[PDB]
Amino acid sequence: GTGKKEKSRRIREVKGENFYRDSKRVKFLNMYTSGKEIRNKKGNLIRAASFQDSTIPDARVQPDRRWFGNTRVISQDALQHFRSALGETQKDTYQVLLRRNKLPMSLLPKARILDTESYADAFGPKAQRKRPRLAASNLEDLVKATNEDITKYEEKQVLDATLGLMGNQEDKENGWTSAAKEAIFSKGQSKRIWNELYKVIDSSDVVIHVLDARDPLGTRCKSVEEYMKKETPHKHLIYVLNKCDLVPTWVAAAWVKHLSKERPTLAFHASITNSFGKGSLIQLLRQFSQLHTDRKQISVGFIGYPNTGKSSIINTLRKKKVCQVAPIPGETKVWQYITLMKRIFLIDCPGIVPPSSKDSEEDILFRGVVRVEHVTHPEQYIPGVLKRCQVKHLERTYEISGWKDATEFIEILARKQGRLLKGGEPDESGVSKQILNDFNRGKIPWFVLPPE
Ligand SMILES: Nc1nc2c(ncn2[C@@H]2O[C@H](COP(=O)(O)OP(=O)(O)O)[C@@H](O)[C@H]2O)c(=O)[nH]1
Ligand SMILES: [K+]
Ligand SMILES: [Mg+2]
Repeated sequence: GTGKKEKSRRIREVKGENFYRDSKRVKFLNMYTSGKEIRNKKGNLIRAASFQDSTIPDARVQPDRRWFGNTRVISQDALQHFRSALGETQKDTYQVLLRRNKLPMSLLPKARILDTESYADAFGPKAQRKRPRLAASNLEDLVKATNEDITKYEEKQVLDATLGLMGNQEDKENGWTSAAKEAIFSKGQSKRIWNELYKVIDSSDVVIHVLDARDPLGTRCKSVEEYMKKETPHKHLIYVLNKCDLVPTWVAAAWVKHLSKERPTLAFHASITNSFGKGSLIQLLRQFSQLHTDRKQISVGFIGYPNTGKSSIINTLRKKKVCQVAPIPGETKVWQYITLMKRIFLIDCPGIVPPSSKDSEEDILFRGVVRVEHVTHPEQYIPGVLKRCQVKHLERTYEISGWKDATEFIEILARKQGRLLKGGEPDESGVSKQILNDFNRGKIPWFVLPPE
């Protein structure tokens, strides 16, 4: 074994250097076990920990006439040309600027009443305002304006009375109070989850926003996209339409065409055995990899609503079960790094549900956000299923027919499936929960029509 000696190897070709590591590699790998201070038997500190010295530098600034000069200047023509060219370039989401760090990206009347007339002048013990500021031209125009305003106001009260006066006004009239919103519908909005989301975004060079094919606009998070455009514009955002196997092919094609106007969009079907769109996604990520040639590698973040298949997409890319997947929301709790290649990293993130007042509890329940078992009255959301699914699809799925409304549908399904309580009365809550779970998990086919 003379030829395997380190002296012989050095003839053929720091501390710890061998065949598998050179000095640079050894010095880099020693970082993970560094940062510890040195103590002796006497207690004296031979050396302090790295970045932990207690010495006091003499903080000084030397005088120089160059501190006061102009640091950056540009001509008018060059500034105008730069504005035009790069401002036109930015708006395209299919365009990417190379070496964006070294670019000069930072280069990119009603009168006030108060100044002439103060609050004291307008009203109070010391007021001096005695006549209207802008008096009417004459009496007839004033009466015409009053008549027009009264007509408009009466119309407005009639319009908003059909929602408020018949609603909230009568609600408190009888003393009735609507039941408080269930805490289940507020899930996905804890500060832990949003800290995870912001960490993932801050660490991601490219962010993949995952949308469900059946309901892409419903699962799309406008607030996060607006925040990324305003605050981290150098990151790239793309659309991946997951679960395209549930909808018809033409629906997916139309949705991809509609969404590609905003930003690059790929239709995807996440599966370990037989998938769709894996090669296209790999090609796009590779393209982004060559575009960021300066960086050691690029990191890719997956964000979206819960149960959109982010972990499933990562598993499809790895062709392995490297990420936990489950239909129940809240499966992924923290971010997770996956090494797709040496140049590309993937980050798994918990699903986020941006808070919106206009999103009713029924819509959130129908987007797969919440756990169905925790809903109080699952039957009350059953009619919604009836207005999102074709009758023939339900007849094929459950092998039943002849219902007039949701109550009869639930009763017939429960009797057919034998979901009977003690005494023979059907289990309405359990069957309703099963129907909601089946709607969410894709057993019942449904989709939203794409815009014309
Ligand atoms: N039919 C279908 N189901 C999917 C697809 N992707 C994910 N799922 C299902 O959605 C459930 C939850 O998805 P998951 O990967 O955990 O989404 P995540 O929470 O965002 O990571 C799983 O039980 C999957 O079986 C898909 O492309 N097609
Ligand atoms: K999940
Ligand atoms: Mg997941």
